[PDB]
Amino acid sequence: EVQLVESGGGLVQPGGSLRLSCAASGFNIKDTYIHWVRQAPGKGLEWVARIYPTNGYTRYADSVKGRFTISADTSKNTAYLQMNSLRAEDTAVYYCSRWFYAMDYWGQGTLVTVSSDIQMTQSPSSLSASVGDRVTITCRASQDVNTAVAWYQQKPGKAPKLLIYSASFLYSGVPSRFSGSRSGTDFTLTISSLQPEDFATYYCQQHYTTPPTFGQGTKVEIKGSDIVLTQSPDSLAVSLGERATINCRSSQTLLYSNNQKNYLAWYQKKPGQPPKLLISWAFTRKSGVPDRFSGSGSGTDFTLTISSLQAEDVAVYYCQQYSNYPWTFGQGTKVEIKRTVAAPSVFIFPPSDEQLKSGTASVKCLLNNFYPREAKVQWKVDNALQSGNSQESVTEQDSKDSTYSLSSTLTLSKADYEKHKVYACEVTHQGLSSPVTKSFNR
Amino acid sequence: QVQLVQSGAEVKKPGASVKVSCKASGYSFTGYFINWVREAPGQGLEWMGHISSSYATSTYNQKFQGRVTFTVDTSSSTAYMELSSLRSEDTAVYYCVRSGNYEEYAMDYWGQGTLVTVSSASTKGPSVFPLAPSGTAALGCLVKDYFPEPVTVSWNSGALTSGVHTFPAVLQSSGLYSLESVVTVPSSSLGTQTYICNVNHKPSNTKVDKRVEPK
Repeated sequence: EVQLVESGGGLVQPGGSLRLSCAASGFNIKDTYIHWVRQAPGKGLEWVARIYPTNGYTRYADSVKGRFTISADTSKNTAYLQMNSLRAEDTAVYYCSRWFYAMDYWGQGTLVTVSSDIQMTQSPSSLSASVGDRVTITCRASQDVNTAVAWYQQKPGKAPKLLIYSASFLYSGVPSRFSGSRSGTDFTLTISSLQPEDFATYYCQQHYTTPPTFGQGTKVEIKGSDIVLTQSPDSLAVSLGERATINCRSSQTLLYSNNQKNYLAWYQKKPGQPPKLLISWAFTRKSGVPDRFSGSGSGTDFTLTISSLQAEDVAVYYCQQYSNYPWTFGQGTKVEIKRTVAAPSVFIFPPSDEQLKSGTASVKCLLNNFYPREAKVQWKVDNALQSGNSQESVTEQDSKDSTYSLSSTLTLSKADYEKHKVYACEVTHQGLSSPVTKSFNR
Repeated sequence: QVQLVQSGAEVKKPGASVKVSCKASGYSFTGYFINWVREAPGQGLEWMGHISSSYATSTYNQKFQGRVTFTVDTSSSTAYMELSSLRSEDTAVYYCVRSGNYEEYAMDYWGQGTLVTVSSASTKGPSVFPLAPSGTAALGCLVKDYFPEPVTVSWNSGALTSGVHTFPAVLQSSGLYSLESVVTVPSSSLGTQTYICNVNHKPSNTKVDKRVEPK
């Protein structure tokens, strides 16, 4: 199992020095060339240096001549990159790879941060496509590169992956939909039917001469809107101990064709607590989540199921996709306990004279311990129906009795509160055969 | 255990900038992504982006592109999120959350969250007003004009729990917050038992005790 592991990267002050190591495994560097290729923040892959361990032949890039040194210890099966008087321009992720003039194996790279001539022209810089689309990227060689062109794929946070070598040959394990072709100095990569796992940045490289050159990269992105997840229903009410269902539909498939896994997760969100992961891969229950939670579905529709709802399951449930950027959430689904109709108990509070000291009057109407949520509170002053100066607050559903409490505040300037003489709140609800009015005078 | 501990709550004026931190422990820092999720009142959950702990390079949600910057310091295993040009709409709870790169990819192991309140208002404690008592009677306490959130309300230093309803805070035109805390108690007890609401506003280190006797 060929493996390349980079190490030694870190924070180096300007004009500083640092050594990087590349430990090889499953093969011997004596048998091949070793390359150091760097990638600056936001930019493309840049070959910096190369060594043949057997005879210690070294080739550098003009960018790093005299500031970078590459060595190797065949005994240790390790390649090394010494760096001195480092510049701000040197900050980058440094990968080590190996050569079949293709870079088939890459380490996952190591970050170096400096705290202060064949050319390949890739087209286009950016590209927007949809799952199922046929995509074509191209790279114009600045001169004759006979068939010495490879194609690589790179996703954020990961090393490049060899896709095509010698311009039309499919690297072992690459899926059939990928192909590349050559027409003189025109080079083409083409994806038959875009799969959800193909959104990435693609790089052309010529392996004809040395230094190997790279195209600036073609980013393939989701066309149109971000992956949208729509949940149904928006709100749910089921009785204690009964089954609750929530569905989530994705505007595109979350199923990777290469591994048959759905990149969909289910989260619970209670006020004041961080989101709690319940399910990943669309059906795998997170260790420790109660049995009664389950997840099903695939492709574009998924379902979260609570086999028997409990008072502690009252929360907002969100579906979430981590298949492609930007990662998105569903709009959410409020689940609440369904119970019997409970008429509110209505109370009215006049402005404290202590508050009337402050210069404003707050008359409050309290609806206590009612169900369901729908409740209309209308304020009337001297039997004049009001509007426009009322705000309502609502409690979370009570765990034990499954009811709600509501507080409505009529706010007035103390002057206007002196003007009138009768204040009442009229409450309408399913538990009231007819509206119930509560009043006070002063 | 894997753990992410975030910095404390922040209050900022519109147009200001805020830096939130997320100290990670219990795992190999460089091997994972740190995502930043936000919950703004009534907006649900929103992914702003994530940073590779190894590369220090980020993928941003283009809705915040240019206003949000992720960084990491591996020497202290900490990730930072800096949001600039703060608006009132950025008032929200910001979570850091780890996500895997090799086998597990779902965002798991969340931080406790960081409340960031963006407003012209300044930190001030609440004015506590009694809501004098009206079979069962209702009485209350009005905690008014405090900034920022939150406020804790107890009754009889915790002795009285049953029948208590502390409503969620309301954001006034003032830009200050006000909430109500009511309780139902048997009418007859009104003259026997004494009721004191304890209000604690740690952001301003205010502590108030108020009695509600009949009017």
